[PDB]
Parts: sequence; structure tokens; C-alpha cells
Amino acid sequence: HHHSAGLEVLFQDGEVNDVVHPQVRAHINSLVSALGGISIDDDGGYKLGDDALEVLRDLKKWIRFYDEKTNRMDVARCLAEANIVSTDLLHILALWTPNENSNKYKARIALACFELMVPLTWPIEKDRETMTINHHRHIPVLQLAQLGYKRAIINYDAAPILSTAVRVALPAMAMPIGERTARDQGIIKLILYFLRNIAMITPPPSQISRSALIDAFSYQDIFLTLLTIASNMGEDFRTEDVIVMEIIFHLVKRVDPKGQQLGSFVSDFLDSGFNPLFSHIRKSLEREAPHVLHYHQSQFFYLVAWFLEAERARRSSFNLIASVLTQEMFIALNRALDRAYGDKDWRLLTSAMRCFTQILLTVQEMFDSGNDEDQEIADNILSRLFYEESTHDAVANIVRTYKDQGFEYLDACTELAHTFLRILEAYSKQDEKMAEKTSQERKFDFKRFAARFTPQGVVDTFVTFTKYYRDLDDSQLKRAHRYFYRVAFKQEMSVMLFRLDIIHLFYNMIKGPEPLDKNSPMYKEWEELVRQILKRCIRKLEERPALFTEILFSKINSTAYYLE
Amino acid sequence: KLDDQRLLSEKGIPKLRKMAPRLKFKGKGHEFSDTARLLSFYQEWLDDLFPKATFLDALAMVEKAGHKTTVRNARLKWIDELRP
Repeated sequence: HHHSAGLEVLFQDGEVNDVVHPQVRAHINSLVSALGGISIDDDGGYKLGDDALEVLRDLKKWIRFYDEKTNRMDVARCLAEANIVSTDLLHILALWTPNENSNKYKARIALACFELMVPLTWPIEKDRETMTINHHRHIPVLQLAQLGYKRAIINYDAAPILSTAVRVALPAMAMPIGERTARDQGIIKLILYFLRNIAMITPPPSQISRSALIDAFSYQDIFLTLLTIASNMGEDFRTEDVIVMEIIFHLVKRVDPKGQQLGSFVSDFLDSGFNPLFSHIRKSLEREAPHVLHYHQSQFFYLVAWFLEAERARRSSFNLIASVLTQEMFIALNRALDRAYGDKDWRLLTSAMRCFTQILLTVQEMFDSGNDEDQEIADNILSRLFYEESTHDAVANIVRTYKDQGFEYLDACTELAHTFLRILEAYSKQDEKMAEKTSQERKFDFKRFAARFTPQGVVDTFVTFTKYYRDLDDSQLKRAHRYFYRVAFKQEMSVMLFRLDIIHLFYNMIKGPEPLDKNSPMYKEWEELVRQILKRCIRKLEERPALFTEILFSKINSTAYYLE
Repeated sequence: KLDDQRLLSEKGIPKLRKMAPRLKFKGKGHEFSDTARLLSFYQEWLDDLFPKATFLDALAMVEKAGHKTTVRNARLKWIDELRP
């Protein structure tokens, strides 16, 4: 080729049609221009529109009566392409300075901005009956537009938008709960939902967006605002308990509870707003409140589990988390465990199991705690847990029955099974004839309890967990190590472990395609473990020749005892 | 099942009672080399039973077949040979 190809030119504007209603795009653009614009004069700033208040109210009408009522997403897409939530609305909120909060007109236009920003930054759920061919077309663009909104709100150089949001609700937040009208309670809800919306926004499946969110929250005193609402959850507040919980849930999302950026907030939250907030949410779920939703239940269990781990990183006082260690919580999560399994809800069960694991880890640290009252309460909780067979038979059945439930569920159940055995083992140990009768009787009860983890179902679930050894961390490998170590050190002779598929995995784990890295601290413990299991494997084939044919593992606990 | 009939046919199982002590490939000192000879012995048997099948996928098909009522009655025959 010597000359240029004519097809190199691309495709091109009013003459070409769009996916939205052509008249909607014109109407929405008539409003986005009329609300204002940047001053042509140098250092002039932002010229607010003459009828800016009414056009903002008209844009809110276009969302409620055209998009919502008719099940369309045209005005949503129009505002996304106009990018007002990033180019116009941010400049309008910048005009309402802290000294200018007395301006009634400037405060009303500021509210109208959030009355528009909340539905636009609202999270979208693809799987809905109401969704049409229209919604599914626009959603990919809107989801990306929502990321562009969050980026502009967090990184706005001129004015603090999140701090400005707090100021809108602040006067209606000062007045008592009884004195608050339906309008005044709506402003608190709108502003609290705005903070949740921006914290919710993440790309559909970067870490800088997670870091900048925490940095903007502390600087613009939102963590201080969240603490004041949570600490006064009894008087002056109600219903908002789940909305505040959701904000903190989307903040602790993929965040470590020990040595974090939000280290300043975690200590202040446990000291003031832990018990009043989490006791209210517990009571809200029990009474089956109208404001509470099904997804709020699993989020509650996640936050309890997250803050319990965050508490042990400081452990200033084990009394600051007293509300979640009450017997009322125990009855509630036990009923939640039975209900989630029956309804086949695994996401709720995963959060409940992880919550329960953190509660058991807390009572163990309270047993060795310096506080006299802490050891008294830890022992009375453990006394009930050691004999409550209703909880025992339920936890044992979960690990026994596992089929295509996901790795998050697998990591949660194996966490609970390992800890429940470990914590009760400590209780199993700690005039002479009278004291021994009650102390040595617990050793009989523990061997009965540990026999629930011996069947094939529990074994296979731990085996499938061990398969992910290439991705598992040091603590994750300890669970699998201590379970198999507990099989041989149960006097069970690891008859259950003898299966071709199980023996295959253990071998290539140390010496095969994936060497598990020889430099790892867990490798040396595993190498010693696998060798000990294989030592008994070769010996049992010589002892009984039936093991060659019965390597199928399809056997039960009665046929396994015959082999040992 | 027609695919699980290879176990029902009694061609693979009578070789597991005849070929296993026949090799005598056991060393108490080594764990890895002894289990590698064991894995190579079963991999050979699985290839002769049904070729063009993954090793890990083959083992899982054997245990599922073992749970069957017809197979369970046949497996209980092998354990009786041990009793005096």
C-alpha cells in the first residue's frame, strides 16, 4: 500500500438519534443550562440561574413522574451525559458557605441539590421484575456515571460537599424527636442516605477510592456526625439505626479491624456508640420493624463480627461490647441460623457464622482477662454453651452438609467448627473426691461433642477447603492443619482421612506441581503432618488388606471402627 | 448406570485383591515415594477401566458409585475375608 485508505474516517449532534426520548434530552438540557453557569469574567466564579430553585424542583419532578412512574431511565441518562452532579450541582453547593447558612434561599437550593443527588447516586439492582429493556440498556452507563459522581464529590477542591450535606440536616437534627415533623425527619433520612450512597459506590466486578473515602470522611467531620447519631440512638433518634449502620458497613468494606486508617474512629465508636446502636438494631429485628429490610440482618452480623475483632486489637475494656454478649443475642442468632438454612439463604448464614465465631473468640479472651467481673461472665456464658445441644447439633449439621455454597461460606463454617472445638477444649479441663466428680465429667461430654465432627461429611468439607492451599493465608492453613491433627489425635487413627482423592492432595501439596513454598512457616508444620498421616496409611494397608478395596470413603462410622 | 457398570461387571475389583499384595512395593522409611508408587498403581488401573478421563475426575466417580445399594452388598463381601 502506497496511498491512504478512504475508510479511515469515522462516524459523527441533532441529525443523529439517541437511545433516550429525543424530546426528553431537549427538555433536560433546557433545565441544566437554566440552573446556572461559570462566569466569563476572570475570578468571577459561578453565576447561579435566576429560576434555579424552580428548575431544580422541575428536575426532581422529571425523575419521580417520568422515570419512576412510567418505568423508564431516560432523564437519568440525560443528567449523566450532562454530568450536573459533577459540573453544576457541586458549584451551587459551594456558594452556601458556613457563614452563609443563615440564607434561607441558599439553604433551600442546597437541599434541592441533595433531593436530586440522592436518586442519581442511588445503588441499582439489575435483578428486578420492574426492570425493562429500557433499564438494562442505560444501567451500564449510569453505573459508570455514578463512579464519576463519587470521584467529583470526594475530590472537590473548592468546597466540602459531605460537610455541606451534614449542615442541611443539622438544624432538624438539633430539635427533639417528638418536635420533629415528617418533613424534618425526611431531611435527616435524605442526608444519611446520601452518605451511604457515596460509600456504596465501587466499580462492578481500585484501592485509592477506598482510601480517599476514609480521608474525606474524617476531615469533613462525618465520622464525628456518625458517632453523635449512634451514641444517642435511644433518645433523639430511632428508625435511622439501620441507615447509620449501612454507612459504617460500606466503610468497613474490605477493611482490616486491626491497625487501620480509621483508627481514630474505631476507639471512639466502641467507647460511645457501640452498645446503644447495636442494641437498638437487635430490638428492631426482633420486633420485625417496618423500616428494617432483609439485607440489614446480614449487615448487622458482619459489623458485630468486625467491631469484636477491632475491640481485641485495643482491649481497653471488655464491657464496651456487653450488648452483643447478652443471652438475648444468643437466642436471636440461633433462630437466625435455623431460618437461614431452611430458606436456603447462605449470605445471611455466612455473616451469622462469622459473627458467632467472633463472640466465642471474645469469651475466650475474657476468660484470661484481668477484670474479675469479666472472668465471671465469660464462665457463665461458656457453662451454657458446653451443655446446649440445640446449638451443638445445628453447627455440626452445617459443616456436614456442603454443596456449591461458595468459598466465603466455606471459610465461615470451617472458622466456626475449628473455634467451637478449641474454646470448649479449654473448658474441658478447667473434698478432693467431690471436686473431681464435677471437673472430670466434662471430658466425657467433650468426646461426645467432638464425635459430631468425625463423619465423612465434615471430613470432605475440610478436604475441599484444603484444596485452596495456594491462596490460603497462614491462619487459614492453621484451621485445616489443626483439624486433621485433631483426627489422628482423637485416637480415630485417621481412618476417615484414608481415601485416594484425600491422599492425592496431601502429597502434591508438599512434593508435586504446587510446592506450597518451602520458606512458609506453615509448610514445615504441614510437611511433618502429611508424613505422619502417610506413615499410618502404609501401616494400615499391611495390617488390613480390605483397606485397598475400601479406599472409596463411601463407608460410615461403624465400618471405620472395625478398621481401627 | 451404564458408565458405573465397569464396577458392577467385577473386572476391576478382583484385580484390587490380586494385584495389591502381588507388587509388595512398600517401604516404611519413605512416605512420599511409597505413596507415589501407590498413586501410579491406581492411575494405571483407572486408565485400563476407562481411558481419556482426568485422574481427579475419575476418583470422584468411584466414591459416588460406592454409595449404591448393589455396590454396598458387593463391598461387604471383601471385609468378610479378613474375619477368622
